Amino acid sequence: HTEILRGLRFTLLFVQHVLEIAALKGSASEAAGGPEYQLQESVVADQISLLSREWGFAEQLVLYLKVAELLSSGLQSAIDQIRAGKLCLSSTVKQVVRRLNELYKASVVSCQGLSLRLQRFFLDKQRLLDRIHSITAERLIFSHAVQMVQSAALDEMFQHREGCVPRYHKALLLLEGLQHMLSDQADIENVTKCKLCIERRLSAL
Amino acid sequence: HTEILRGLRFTLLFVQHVLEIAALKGSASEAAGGPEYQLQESVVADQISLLSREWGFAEQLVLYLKVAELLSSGLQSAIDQIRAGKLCLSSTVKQVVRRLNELYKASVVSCQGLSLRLQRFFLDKQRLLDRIHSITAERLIFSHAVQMVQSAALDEMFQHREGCVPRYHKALLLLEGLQHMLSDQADIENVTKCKLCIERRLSAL
Amino acid sequence: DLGTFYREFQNPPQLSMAEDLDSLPEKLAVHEKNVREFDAFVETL
Amino acid sequence: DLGTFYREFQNPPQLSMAEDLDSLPEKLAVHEKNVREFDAFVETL
Amino acid sequence: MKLYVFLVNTGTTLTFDTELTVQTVADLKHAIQSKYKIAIQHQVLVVNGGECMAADRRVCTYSAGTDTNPIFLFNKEMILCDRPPAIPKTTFSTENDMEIKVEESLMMPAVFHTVASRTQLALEMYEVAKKLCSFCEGLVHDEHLQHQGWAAIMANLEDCSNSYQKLLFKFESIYSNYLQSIEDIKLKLTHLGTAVSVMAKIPLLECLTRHSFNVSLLDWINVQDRPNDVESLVRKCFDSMSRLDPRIIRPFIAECRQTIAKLDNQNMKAIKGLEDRLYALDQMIASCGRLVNEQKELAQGFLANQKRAENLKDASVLPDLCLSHANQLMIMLQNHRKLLDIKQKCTTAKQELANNLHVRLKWCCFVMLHADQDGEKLQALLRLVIELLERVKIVEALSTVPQMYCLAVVEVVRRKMFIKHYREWAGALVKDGKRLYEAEKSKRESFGKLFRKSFLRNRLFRGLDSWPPSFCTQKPRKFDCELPDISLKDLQFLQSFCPSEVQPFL
Amino acid sequence: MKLYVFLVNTGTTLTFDTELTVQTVADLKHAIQSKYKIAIQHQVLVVNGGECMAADRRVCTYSAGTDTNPIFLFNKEMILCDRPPAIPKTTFSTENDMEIKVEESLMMPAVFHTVASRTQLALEMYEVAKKLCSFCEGLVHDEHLQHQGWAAIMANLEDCSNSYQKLLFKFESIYSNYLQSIEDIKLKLTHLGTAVSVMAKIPLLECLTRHSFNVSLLDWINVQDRPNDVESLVRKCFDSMSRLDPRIIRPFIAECRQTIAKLDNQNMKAIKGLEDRLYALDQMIASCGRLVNEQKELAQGFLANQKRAENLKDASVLPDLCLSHANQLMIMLQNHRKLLDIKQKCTTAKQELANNLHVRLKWCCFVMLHADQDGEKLQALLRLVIELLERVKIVEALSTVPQMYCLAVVEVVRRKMFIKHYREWAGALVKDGKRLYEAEKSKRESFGKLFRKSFLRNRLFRGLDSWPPSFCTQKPRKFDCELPDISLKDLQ
Repeated sequence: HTEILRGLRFTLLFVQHVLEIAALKGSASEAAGGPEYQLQESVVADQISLLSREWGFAEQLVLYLKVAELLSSGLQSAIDQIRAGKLCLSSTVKQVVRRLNELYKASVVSCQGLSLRLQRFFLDKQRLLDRIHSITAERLIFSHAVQMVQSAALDEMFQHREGCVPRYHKALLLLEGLQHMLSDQADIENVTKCKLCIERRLSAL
Repeated sequence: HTEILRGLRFTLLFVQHVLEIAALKGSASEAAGGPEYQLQESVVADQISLLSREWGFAEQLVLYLKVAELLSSGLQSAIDQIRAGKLCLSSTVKQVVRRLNELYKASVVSCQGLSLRLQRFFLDKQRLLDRIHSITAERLIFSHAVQMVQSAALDEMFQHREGCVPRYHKALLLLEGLQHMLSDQADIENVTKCKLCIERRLSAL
Repeated sequence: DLGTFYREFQNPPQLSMAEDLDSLPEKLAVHEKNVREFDAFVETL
Repeated sequence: DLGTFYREFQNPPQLSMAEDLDSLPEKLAVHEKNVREFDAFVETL
Repeated sequence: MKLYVFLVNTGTTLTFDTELTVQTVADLKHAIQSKYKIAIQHQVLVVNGGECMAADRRVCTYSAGTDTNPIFLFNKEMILCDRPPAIPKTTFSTENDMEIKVEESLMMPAVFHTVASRTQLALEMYEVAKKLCSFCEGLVHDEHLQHQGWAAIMANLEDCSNSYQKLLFKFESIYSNYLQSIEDIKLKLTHLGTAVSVMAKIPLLECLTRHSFNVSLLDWINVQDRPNDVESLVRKCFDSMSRLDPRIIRPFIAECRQTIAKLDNQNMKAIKGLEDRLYALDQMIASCGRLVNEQKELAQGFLANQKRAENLKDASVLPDLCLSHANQLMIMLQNHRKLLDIKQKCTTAKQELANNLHVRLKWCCFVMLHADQDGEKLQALLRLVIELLERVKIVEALSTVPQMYCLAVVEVVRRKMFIKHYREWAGALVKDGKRLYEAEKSKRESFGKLFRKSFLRNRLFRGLDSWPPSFCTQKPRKFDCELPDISLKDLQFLQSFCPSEVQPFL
Repeated sequence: MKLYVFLVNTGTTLTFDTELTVQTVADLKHAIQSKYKIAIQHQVLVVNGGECMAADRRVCTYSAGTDTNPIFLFNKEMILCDRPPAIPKTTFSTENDMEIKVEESLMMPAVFHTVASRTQLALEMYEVAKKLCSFCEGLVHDEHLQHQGWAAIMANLEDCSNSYQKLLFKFESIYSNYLQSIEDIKLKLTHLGTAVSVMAKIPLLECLTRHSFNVSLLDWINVQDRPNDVESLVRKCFDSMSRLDPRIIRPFIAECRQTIAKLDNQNMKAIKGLEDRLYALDQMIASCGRLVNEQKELAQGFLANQKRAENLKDASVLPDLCLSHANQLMIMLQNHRKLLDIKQKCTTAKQELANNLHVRLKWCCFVMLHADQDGEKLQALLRLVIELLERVKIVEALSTVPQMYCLAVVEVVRRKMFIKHYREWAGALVKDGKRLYEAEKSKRESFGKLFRKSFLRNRLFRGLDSWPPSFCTQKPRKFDCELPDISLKDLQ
């Protein structure tokens, strides 16, 4: 037990959480208002975050692609070892690993189905689509998730709402896990600060 | 030093000679000289010479001023004079200088009249002379000494052996007053050296 | 307690997208094939 | 020598003027008045 | 010189070594560790005037404190709750034991030496109580530094109260932030149509995007950075608007009121009143020491007993006088009984003051918790307001940009075209000037060779001696030379095809 | 070391300190003047190919006055003259007058001086005879060195004739160009007055202001120099024409002008028949030396004759006290004078031949003096003729007045007019340009200064980031570019 497949399942839960953040990004973000707020956002914020926001949806589809690829990459090692059998083989994480693999299949399907029109989308100002230089599909909605966590914690430290450290962990600790994706990089430790905050906040949770 | 003796009593003769050096003594390049000279163009040469008939006359007036300025005081001193030269009776030696001195009034007269008559024309010359640098035209004495040595050395051949040696001796005698006009620090000494060369030529003449 | 850090966590640190996007289809189909192999192993599993 | 004389000089050339010596009429009249002593000259001396 | 802290919050004044004269405040907390948990996380350690410093500071970076100067700690890290250490010193029943010893053990008076020893032993007890009194004086200084720390904390509070007023400024800003929010929504409402204008971005441009289609270069650059949100960031804007709801001000206002109450400080001043009396208590204790010195004189008097015990050569009265001296010293020790009595009484009152101070420090830290937590929270709200301003500003900026950058481009295009026109005109005039300059130079050369053949013209000619200024003849450069690319003209044409903000761009 | 070689010019020996190289050639004249009466102007001799030397500095620079330099020059101390002596030999006649064994024994028994005789007095006589022979050898050598000097003199004469040829080539011009000058100077004398009149016709008021008022321009030209005449060039040209009379055109006006043609050339230069006779003289000397070397000994063989007499030891040696026993030595006792005279014959012959050589040297020195210091007059005269050609050229500069003044006036006027018009138009155009600069560019600059942060970044609204070039908007300079104070109207 506690094998490469198990680590892959943990990182796969993290990937699923990040993919859920992405799913909200897929023209589906909502329920961020919480307490009584500037309800006028009904049209204003709607247009602001929807009317021309397909860049985020594309970032989310590419993120789904990245998730499927990462699942395949972890599998090519873990399953190879399991067939080789260097581990204990005392547990049944294999069916769950298969479920994660099917999830990767679905995620890749989503990425391709999106790409069907995202080809012409990227064709719109393709040179502009280029010159991104630094980029990270995770960060694309990680900024949004961190902003949402910030709103929750603004409600929290002033007690305008209640929740748990895990509420932010769903993305911050998601980044904490699978840290190789944030290990040895320019923006390394992508959620280290939120993780440090959640460490203390665990008690209040 | 014979100021009250013969060495200066005869100096009136040298003064008169220097006066003559210009008086009816306007030199020019149109001078023929030598054994002979072609007169086929002598008319135009004299024309070029006399195209400034009064200009040389004015230069002569300026030169004569150099002796006339002292001649005025000599006339002033013609009364109550003191001398002690010997070998004379009834101040005959005094008369030796005073007879020549008796023409000092006419000397001033000529030093004026060599340019005075055409006063209106002299105004234009003065109009020229106003910003024209002055020139003590008496410097032509050095030119006379140079021309004397030059004749004595390089006149056309077949002349006699004496060779106008007395003329160059008189030129050498310029030191008796030809340097009364204005020049540089030692231009008078330079003219005296020219006189020395002319005297050497006279000895050779 | 957590507010001391909440001060620090204000804004998130930052990080040729068209070219990478164009080149992606190879890695995508590669993921598809690795998934097929994974399905093979799972059926074996 | 005559050659030495020409060596000393073969043929060297001749070398605010309205007021540099304009005082001429002054001494001129001075002499015109002074000539009276010689004009008289009752006895030579 | 440098010295250790008073351990003020409880009060355990002590000195330190020479190293601390320049050892940093970090080294200060190190010394705090050196004999205690005093390195722990804590409320504040402070000097006269109130330091509440931090480890980074060098020794001189903070104000001085010494075995005669004020610097100490007043924080929960020692005794987070009331923790009155009791009387370390010995009780005085030995004197009560000595009371018996004088009362009865002075028996067998014929042993004058032993009686004197008892008196000396009584004198021993005297000096002992003297030490006790000194310790009392220590307690006095303890109360001193105690009030000192109380004041230091007070200072902190005022600094917090200063921070409180800073939060108040925020509040005025927050209300202004509430007030400015009145049109900020309209500003966001306008930002809706502004992002609409960003849509249908300049269909062409100088060099299109120039690499630094439906991907609006407006919205594109609106994605030109990693972690921010385009089109006024309204998902965050309404969120912060909630983060600054009137209810927050009300909870914030209540926090402010409590902070004012957190400074009520009624106990502190009232304790001082007692301390003022307790200061007079110190005076009385000083008097106690005075009587102690009196007891010393008694020992000085008692010394005379052992003295006269030797070589007197007189009657038995001297032996009797010691018994009389014994009674005298006994009454002395009775006064001393009252003395040590009031002494320990003072010690008790001292502990009591310490306890009142314990309650004090409790409430003080509570504010230093309740307020200070709320205080930093207010600081956060302040930065949040700064954001509520700056982000809205940027939103309005991009809004104008929907007009601004477009009109700027149109102006640049028209200027570039007319600049080409004017550059052509200026160059043509420059070419004509070069032609005339060549004419002048030709006159110069011709009539100068002629002048080289003129008649002594140096004084005899002028005017054409040179030529008029041919300088500034090389043709001009391009007006608006380095301009962004000409497809801006195509953008100007395309303005109609993207008429979302047509008038302003025109 | 000093030169054992003697002075050829005098054909005699002398001496001086070897460090004389620093002494000047004129200092060399002073040295040869303290005695022998040289002078700073003593002879027509020159250095090298007929020219003067740099005598002022150390004569070593001109290779004169050196330790290896005995006296040699035109040899003016005597006009082909000297005092050639001959060998005195009466001393030998005294020896011949007493040519016998001495009377110190006076016909005593022959044991008297049986190991001594008159050989030494005979030896003294013969050795002195050989001494006179070598003396004649040296004297002949002296005459030969004199011949070498005479050759050097003929060479100097050739160099002089070369200088003469150069001066004649000048004279060719100083004839042909002088003949060409027969027209130029006359015209230079001709039109100069007309030019001076034309110049004085319009003396500019600018010229009146020039020295900073009317004045005579030609005189202003004339008096421009103190000695210059408004027809000085014309006067000098006419004077040169006067000096260009036919007697100057004579083929030997300077008698040298044909003396060099005839004597120093044209088969009259006898130097062609010079050197070989000097060689013939050296041959005569060598033959004399061949005859006279070791000859006194050849006659007086005392060394062997001593033993010869010893072997003789005549039992009747009475007649042997006379020349009969002393044979050829006794012959030498009277022949020494004859040999001395024979040597003196060739010696004085050499001296007289040198006199004849110096005579022909003076014969050429005739045409020499005709050239040196006589035709050199014509030489400087031709230099003057060249100066006269330059004066004619200057006369043309006077002729340059008639068109030069009008050209200067017209060109300056038109140039000032064009300059004024162009500067005014340039200022006006620069003004219109600055007006455009304001109206469009400065307004745009203000709008852009406002446009600070109009977009979140500079490139976002990139465009018209600056104004046009704005060059050429400043004012032009001053018309006519600060000409001289001559006013064109004052010229007008």
